[PDB]
Amino acid sequence: ATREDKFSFGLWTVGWQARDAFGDATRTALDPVEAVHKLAEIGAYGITFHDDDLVPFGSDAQTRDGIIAGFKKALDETGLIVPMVTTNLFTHPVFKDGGFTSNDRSVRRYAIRKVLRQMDLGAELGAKTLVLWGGREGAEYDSAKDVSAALDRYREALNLLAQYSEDRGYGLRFAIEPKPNEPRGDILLPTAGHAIAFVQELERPELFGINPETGHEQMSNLNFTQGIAQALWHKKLFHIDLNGQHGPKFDQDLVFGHGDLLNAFSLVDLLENGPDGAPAYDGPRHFDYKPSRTEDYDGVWESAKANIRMYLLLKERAKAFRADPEVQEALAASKVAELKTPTLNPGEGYAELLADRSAFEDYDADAVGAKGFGFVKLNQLAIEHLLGAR
Amino acid sequence: ATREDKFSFGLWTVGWQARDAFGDATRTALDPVEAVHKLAEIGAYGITFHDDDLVPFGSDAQTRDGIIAGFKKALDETGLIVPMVTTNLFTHPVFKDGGFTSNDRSVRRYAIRKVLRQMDLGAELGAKTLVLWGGREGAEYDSAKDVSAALDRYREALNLLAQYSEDRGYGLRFAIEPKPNEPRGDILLPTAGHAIAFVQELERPELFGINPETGHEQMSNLNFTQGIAQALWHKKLFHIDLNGQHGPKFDQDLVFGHGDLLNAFSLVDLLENGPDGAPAYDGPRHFDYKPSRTEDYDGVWESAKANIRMYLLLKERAKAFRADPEVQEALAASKVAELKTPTLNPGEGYAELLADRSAFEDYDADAVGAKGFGFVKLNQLAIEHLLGAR
Amino acid sequence: ATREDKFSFGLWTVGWQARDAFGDATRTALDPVEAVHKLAEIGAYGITFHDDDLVPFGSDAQTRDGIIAGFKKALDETGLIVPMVTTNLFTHPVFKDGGFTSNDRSVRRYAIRKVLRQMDLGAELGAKTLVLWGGREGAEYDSAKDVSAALDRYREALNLLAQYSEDRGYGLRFAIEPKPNEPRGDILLPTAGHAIAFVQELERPELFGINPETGHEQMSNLNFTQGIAQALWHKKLFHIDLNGQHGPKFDQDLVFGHGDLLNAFSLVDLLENGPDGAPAYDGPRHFDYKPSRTEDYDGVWESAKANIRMYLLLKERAKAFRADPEVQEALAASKVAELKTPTLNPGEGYAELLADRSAFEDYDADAVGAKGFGFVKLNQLAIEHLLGAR
Amino acid sequence: ATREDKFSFGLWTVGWQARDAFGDATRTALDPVEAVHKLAEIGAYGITFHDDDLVPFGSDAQTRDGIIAGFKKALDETGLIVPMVTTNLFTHPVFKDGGFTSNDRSVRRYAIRKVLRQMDLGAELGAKTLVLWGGREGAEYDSAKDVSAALDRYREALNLLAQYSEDRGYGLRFAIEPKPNEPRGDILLPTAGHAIAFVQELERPELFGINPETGHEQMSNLNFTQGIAQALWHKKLFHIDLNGQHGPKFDQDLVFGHGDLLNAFSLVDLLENGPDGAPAYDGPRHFDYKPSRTEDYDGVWESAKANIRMYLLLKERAKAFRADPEVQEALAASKVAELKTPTLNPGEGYAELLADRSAFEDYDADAVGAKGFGFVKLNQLAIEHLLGAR
Repeated sequence: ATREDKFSFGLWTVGWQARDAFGDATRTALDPVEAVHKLAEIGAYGITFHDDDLVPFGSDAQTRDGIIAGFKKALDETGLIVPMVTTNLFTHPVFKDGGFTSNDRSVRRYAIRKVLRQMDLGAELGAKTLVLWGGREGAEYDSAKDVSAALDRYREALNLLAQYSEDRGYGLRFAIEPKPNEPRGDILLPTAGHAIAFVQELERPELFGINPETGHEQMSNLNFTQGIAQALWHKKLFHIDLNGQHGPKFDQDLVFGHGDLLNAFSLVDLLENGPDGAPAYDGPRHFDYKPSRTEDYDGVWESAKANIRMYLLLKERAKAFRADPEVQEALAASKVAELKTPTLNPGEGYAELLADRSAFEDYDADAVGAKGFGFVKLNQLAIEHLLGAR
Repeated sequence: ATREDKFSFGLWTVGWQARDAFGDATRTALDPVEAVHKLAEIGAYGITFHDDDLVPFGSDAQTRDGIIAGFKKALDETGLIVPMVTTNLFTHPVFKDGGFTSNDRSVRRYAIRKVLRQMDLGAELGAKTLVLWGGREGAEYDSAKDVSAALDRYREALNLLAQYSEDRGYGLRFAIEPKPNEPRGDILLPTAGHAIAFVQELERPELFGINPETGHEQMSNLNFTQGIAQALWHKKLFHIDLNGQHGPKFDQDLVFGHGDLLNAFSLVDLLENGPDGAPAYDGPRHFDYKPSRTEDYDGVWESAKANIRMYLLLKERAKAFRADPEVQEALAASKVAELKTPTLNPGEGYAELLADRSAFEDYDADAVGAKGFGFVKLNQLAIEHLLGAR
Repeated sequence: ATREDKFSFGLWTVGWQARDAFGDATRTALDPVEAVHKLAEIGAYGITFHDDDLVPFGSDAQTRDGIIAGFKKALDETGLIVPMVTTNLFTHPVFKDGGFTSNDRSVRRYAIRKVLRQMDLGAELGAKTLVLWGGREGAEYDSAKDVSAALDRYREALNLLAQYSEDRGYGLRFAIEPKPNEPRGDILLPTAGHAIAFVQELERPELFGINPETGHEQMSNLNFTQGIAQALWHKKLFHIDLNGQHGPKFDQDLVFGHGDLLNAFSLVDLLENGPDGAPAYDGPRHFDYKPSRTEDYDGVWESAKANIRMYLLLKERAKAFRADPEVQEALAASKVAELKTPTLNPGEGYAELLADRSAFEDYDADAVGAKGFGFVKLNQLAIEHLLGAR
Repeated sequence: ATREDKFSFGLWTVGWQARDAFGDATRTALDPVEAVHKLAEIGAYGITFHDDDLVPFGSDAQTRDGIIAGFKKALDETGLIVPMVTTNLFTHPVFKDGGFTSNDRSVRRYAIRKVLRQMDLGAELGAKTLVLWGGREGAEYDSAKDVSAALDRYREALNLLAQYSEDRGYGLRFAIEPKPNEPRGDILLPTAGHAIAFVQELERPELFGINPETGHEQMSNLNFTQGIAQALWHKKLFHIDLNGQHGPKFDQDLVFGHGDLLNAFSLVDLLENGPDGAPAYDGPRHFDYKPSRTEDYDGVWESAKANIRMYLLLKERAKAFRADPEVQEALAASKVAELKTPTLNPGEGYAELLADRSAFEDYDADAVGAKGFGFVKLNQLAIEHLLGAR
């Protein structure tokens, strides 16, 4: 693990005290400064936090100020950077119906102020990305929330934030994080797709992208790799949260690759074996996971390293997969690269196509319909590389 | 049922022979002229079809020609219109890896030709919408499909169709139909969101929208009404396919309202209790369902009528819900309408918001967080309206 | 709502303060005597609780005794009974790996002790059923739990509890409550089926049954009504927890009928329209739900009453359904009752079946296969009864 | 793969012509004798079949007789055996509402005769297991099927079959195969648990067990390895069907290990690293899968071989896993084996347990509650073994 690997961890990840919906915390609170030292140590290049993770909701400026100074010291000494910050718009009871989209007008005004403030701190620490997780934006009942009005209000708030950042010269990028449910019955912008469509409607869309999370897409049983590929095609992959999940159930937040292992592999392959050797993605490889409730601080550090471990083992196998002449031969036989050739010849339009008898009148669909694509075999070669059997 | 209600059915719904993945057909073939006659009789205002549902794959021109004239005569006599047409790019073995996105370049070329042909016929019959269902676009294995190249090719093909329509003066609108899976392990553009985001990237986006299907969103456990609300917000709801489903499992295609009843109710409320007093959506209410395999032709006509009956029954209760004073009161208590009031006062920006001590510095979040929204009570009044209990 | 309806509620239901996985409690603590009062007022005939709901974990004998006496007075004054009691084996950190099947043997012994104590209290308050919810029984990782050993230890603990109850003459019945996941990644005895199979291997199986909960089976997308019909077939429906859920996602605990309305309808029909006119189930109709986090104490009593109103409105429609002559006619056409007639004639065995040419050699499968069952029409009539449209 | 590996395939697997719910077959039919030869050649020890796979539905006795004789010769010459047989009670239209549980009495009678006839052929080919897949036993609508009457009729048919077998001295064991849905909306006996609980109610339970299939339990998002563990505890694992699936969606029938890889790994560990060095299960390792629709006959044989490769690679990794002193040390730290030690001391009863102050009075819940189990670390070593990183 090198700083060039860009592994980052949220302070709320290793810091999770393990108080779930059904029981009390099983671990004590982790000191930010300590987190900073431990992460530095296991090989992370950066740390992220929610305003309320570092400074307890409601601290006076004196306390608030003190905490920041100490945190700043720790980054200093260790060389860790803060690539991204986020705001907590979900924990306090006032946000029970959302921040930006709460039906109560006062709550919406307050939620914007809370974020502007976090934007200030972010800028001060050199953060380039503001992640927005609208965990409480949504509903349990259909008649309780006007989605249209809600989207108008989500948009109004975001447009203000971009206005401010651009005026203060912060140069932040905004990353909307999709989640289908939990804690609300249904959350607005439920998938990477919905989040991308929404961003295209903002005032300065170029400043906005998405921060998709492994488990979030898997909670709806979607293919995370395929969703990232789409995000990459759109050029809206501004950040990414890696973790593990076992399908449609509560959000598990397991270590990266401890859930759908086969998808974890295709994912590393997509991010790393980009066009011309180079990665297809350049930002932080952020782990937004939780050390299982059954573990102690020993278990905590273990799990932090397991994340890095899993990513580096998969990368290694994805590289070997692509480099294998037999895979290279199977890729050819399956015509994977033929999808890159335009369907139409150069300068060809409808008329030329309509005049080409070979594309219709004289085409033998039955004969082409019978040739196999060799996909099972290519798939089997991939898994054998994953398994270290090749 | 009135023509003003705009209920339409696909030829392939009532005409489905009930040959499933595990058994033979239990019903004989339905004659198209017959279908037009029976549908006219139950109150449908229009009929739709895939090319291959009307004219059997590979019919010579004489044959094809003959079928169309008979069909147009039936239309004529009954007063039924053809609001939308679509193309079968999924049945024939040549389409096993997709039509527009098949790895094989020749299939992609053939796929476009098959659609242009269907476009002409739709144009000829007065159809206004071309529905595109990319059922074979996707994969079973991640290494088999280059998603980026696939999107490029899906885009390449649609740009061409719009070019053609526009040059010819056809005036067609194009509606992409999302589905998460089945027949492919994962289909490209899996949710309403992914499809909207994609469309925003074509050459003439104003010409493209979506055709979301109740059951397809429910196969991922998404809130159908909430995704339609988002589609309407983007102004991309070009068509809608109504049916029923029981969560994530194979596509059931039940009668509209026979799966998630509460969501069927909230959907009808959304489409009908629109902006003025007026519907929020003005297109065809299309039923894309299948009469259960256990039914004979009496069952088929019963199921067609059930679709219209479910809609009209829900419409009537949605209307009553909104007209109830007790509901008005509950809506007031839950602050539904307050979401429609901008968060900011007219002419207020971040400078004015930052200057407002009451939006943050003097804001009593604890007090606000203690008041209830009364959402359960609102939901209970809605359900009682649904049950005719009020 | 009469006391004969036998609506009961857990203290933890209306007492949920709404501290979820992602946020703080939105409501203050509810006083138990008050709860007894409030529930008696809305129509409940009994109240239930976990040891720890009534007496704070780590209460001195004096305090504990103090609480109980006040609680009994309240029941006294109100006329409410305690039909069932349960034990909390999921909250305290020591149970992080389970109670009865913790890998740690000291935890198992402690868990048993904790239950015996509740049995005593239960026996003393007149409870008839001990519900066992193994929420911490399971694992996040396959190699961490020997399922066979865990089943042995689960059995070993239950055998003892039955032994004790029988010897102290408590007359308790034990109801195992299945849940597929949450809080453990995977819980042991995930469905009503697994729980029944397990019970059958105990020493005095006649003393054990299950307590299935609507939401738990729906978390796996199973048909709750159908599972309950299987439970009744086996005679293992010792208790039932009613609530609502929107498929595979976190456990929602909505008001009964606020999730899958169609299945809530069919369930009420099955429990009430039992053979010989009479209900097929005579135990408590217990609501194990949670007033939404967006609600205050008024929303809380509103939600309690909604559970009762939903059950009674559905009951009324299930009876009207069964009483409708047209329904009677559709049931006959669907041959619902013909399934009750044995396949074999009295005294026929394989020898006589083999001799019947009409059951095989001369059977016309094709003519039988062509006749429809009229199921769609029958379903349509059920729904129309549910909507009060008939 | 040796014959000792006992890998078997259904004739219907490699012989699936790939006609799905949305398209035509992509492959021509496979001759059963050719399938026998090909299978033997890749290392299979046995072949299985549904009556209708070998002998076309409605074949005259001369035709049927010829097929069987040719079949037997191939078996002879290759040395392959027939370990299990099954009956098709799902394809023909007559079975649209089920076989044994159809509402129509005559269908129930014919279903039993179809099965008796297959039992004869089975017994003559030396099969020891009869698998029962009730694919059509269920409903799309709740009111269409009396479940209780259905279970009565199911049991009635099964008792007769056991009777006939016992009387003819066939010595067959019966394995019910659970499936949650598809082709019916909901299938009776939906999970391995439901089928086990049902079997326990038959006249001769000892002759009955289950045939669970990987994808089927994953269709409900259940832990397959954990449910197999429970089946082994009950001693009802009479047979097993191995394949791949991606959570809740249509039945994919991918090659074993191509779905949930991590669960495939823990499944192979459970079966082979049984108690006493030896496998915990000794029946056939049957592959009930389908070669993807995109493949030709080369892809079909490649996929048959992929199943066996998949199983042997995971077996090798499972073995190394367990022989690793670091893994053993982690197991000890996680206390996995301590679950195998009774909770109660020998001769200890409730009286003695009540007497141990160390189990309650003097129990430090708080101190125990703070020790970590090291489960993450153990999971990490398990995956490093699978990855061949160790």
